[PDB]
Amino acid sequence: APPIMGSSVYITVELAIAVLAILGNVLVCWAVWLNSNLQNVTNYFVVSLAAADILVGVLAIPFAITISTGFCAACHGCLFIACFVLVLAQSSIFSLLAIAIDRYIAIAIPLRYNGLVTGTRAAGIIAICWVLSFAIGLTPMLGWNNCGQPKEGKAHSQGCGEGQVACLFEDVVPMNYMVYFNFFACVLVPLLLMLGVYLRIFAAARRQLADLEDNWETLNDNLKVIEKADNAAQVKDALTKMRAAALDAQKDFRHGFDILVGQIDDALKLANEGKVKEAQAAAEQLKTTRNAYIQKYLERARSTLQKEVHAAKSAAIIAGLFALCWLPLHIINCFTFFCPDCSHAPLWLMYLAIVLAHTNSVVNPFIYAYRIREFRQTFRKIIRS
Ligand SMILES: CC(C)CCC[C@@H](C)[C@H]1CC[C@H]2[C@@H]3CC=C4C[C@@H](O)CC[C@]4(C)[C@H]3CC[C@]12C
Ligand SMILES: CC(C)CCC[C@@H](C)[C@H]1CC[C@H]2[C@@H]3CC=C4C[C@@H](O)CC[C@]4(C)[C@H]3CC[C@]12C
Ligand SMILES: CC(C)CCC[C@@H](C)[C@H]1CC[C@H]2[C@@H]3CC=C4C[C@@H](O)CC[C@]4(C)[C@H]3CC[C@]12C
Ligand SMILES: Nc1nc(-c2ccco2)nc2c1ccn2-c1ccncc1
Ligand SMILES: CCCCCCCC/C=C/CCCCCCCC(=O)O
Ligand SMILES: CCCCCCCC/C=C/CCCCCCCC(=O)O
Ligand SMILES: CCCCCCCC/C=C\CCCCCCCC(=O)O
Ligand code: NA
Repeated sequence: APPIMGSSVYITVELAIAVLAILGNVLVCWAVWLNSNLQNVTNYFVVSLAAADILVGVLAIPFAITISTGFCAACHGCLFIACFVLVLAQSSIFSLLAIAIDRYIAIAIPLRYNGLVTGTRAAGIIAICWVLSFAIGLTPMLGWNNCGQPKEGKAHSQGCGEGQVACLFEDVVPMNYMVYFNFFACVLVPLLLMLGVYLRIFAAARRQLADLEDNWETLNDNLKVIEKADNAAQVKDALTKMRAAALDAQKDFRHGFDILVGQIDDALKLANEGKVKEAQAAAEQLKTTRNAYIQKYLERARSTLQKEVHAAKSAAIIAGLFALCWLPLHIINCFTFFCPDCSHAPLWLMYLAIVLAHTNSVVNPFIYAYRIREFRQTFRKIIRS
């Protein structure tokens, strides 16, 4: 069949993806620029990720369309157009890992987060990560390439000049680089590290939510212990544990905890004097403080943790969708490399895996719109105005 037919389908789909990747990701950048509620460290990595996706539309897709022709090119110029997408994928990986780490610092050490993670430090990390992405993605230009063993028969058949090759990705980029270096070391290891970080985020949230409920149950159980106590010593023992728990949870809400600790201290002083009935009556006053302050604190803390779980799930879905979209091309590369007795994956499947990898540059704006109210409302305001 005339090659122009299948190539026309591939090219049209690539151009459609390029348009959507540019539109959605420009909208993400626009939202962060205009809305100060979206201007935080986490979202500077989101913008770095959107910038890599805009460049997939502006540059990697025009380069992929050019490469699909197998046009004659100077081998090192061919390597640049073949490898530029690896720089963007590597930058995306560093941005995804930075977002996971940022979310883990936020849940594990919230009191130290604002002092540790600043916009100035994030901007430096983004700059370093872009430099490292160029070094990793363009490692073939440094000499790990097939330019020293050109396919001269293919170059002659196409009328290529001296020092030129038919510019085809698998002719110039070594598969040992694609599998061991690019895939195993630079993609799979960071994705497994991201998986580890997300597991730790969810475990930390689960433990912190369980600790909020345990402290609330302990306060209520100890009030009953005091109510059913048969002497001042049993009231004292229960108030001693309550005072320690109140101080541990204190590490309008500050006023509430001041009242709580004070009321426990009043009851404890009475219990130390052998005044069981007066100590039990003083301990009953803790219910007023629990109802007016402590319950509100517990609800607000639980709500905050639930918002962090929801935000970490949104971030993990984007990392998982990056893995889903890119794994097929990497897995095909593993078959090409490790199974030389296997027929190469057919050209239609190679085009499909490339298109799927490109589609990853369209999806993040949709995940933000569906899962993040602040993005959704800002997108609505930009589109309306
Ligand atoms: C700021 C942005 C938009 C600049 C983009 C510049 C791009 C399009 C340029 C920079 C380097 C260029 C390549 C350098 C060398 C060669 C080898 C030649 O035999 C065929 C063209 C080819 C493969 C060029 C294609 C276009 C190219 C990739
Ligand atoms: C990431 C998730 C969705 C899993 C994706 C698995 C894909 C990439 C797998 C599943 C079955 C695989 C194919 C199974 C058999 C062959 C025949 C062999 O001669 C070339 C590779 C080829 C054609 C494989 C390419 C990769 C393949 C298509
Ligand atoms: C956690 C998961 C997603 C990590 C990725 C798993 C990858 C590395 C696995 C999944 C399936 C595997 C392939 C399954 C079958 C074959 C055919 C064999 O003749 C050579 C190895 C090869 C080609 C394997 C290479 C490694 C492979 C591609
Ligand atoms: N086998 C291939 N693998 C890859 C690739 C990128 C990341 C993981 O695998 N890209 C490929 C091919 C064959 C063609 N291309 C490609 C690369 C860049 N521009 C167009 C096509
Ligand atoms: C080859 C073309 C150029 C490739 C590199 C492009 C890099 C673009 C990066 C932009 C992301 C910026 C995100 C915001 C950083 C923090 C802002 C700040 O706090 O000052
Ligand atoms: C989540 C990642 C899952 C990855 C699954 C990868 C695909 C697994 C299937 C492997 C089947 C390989 C069959 C190769 C047959 C070649 C036969 C031959 O030509 O000699
Ligand atoms: C938004 C600006 C950047 C996008 C520009 C898009 C340009 C058009 C798309 C494809 C690149 C051109 C492909 C050239 C193939 C040359 C093939 C050959 O020489 O045989
Ligand atoms: Na990306």
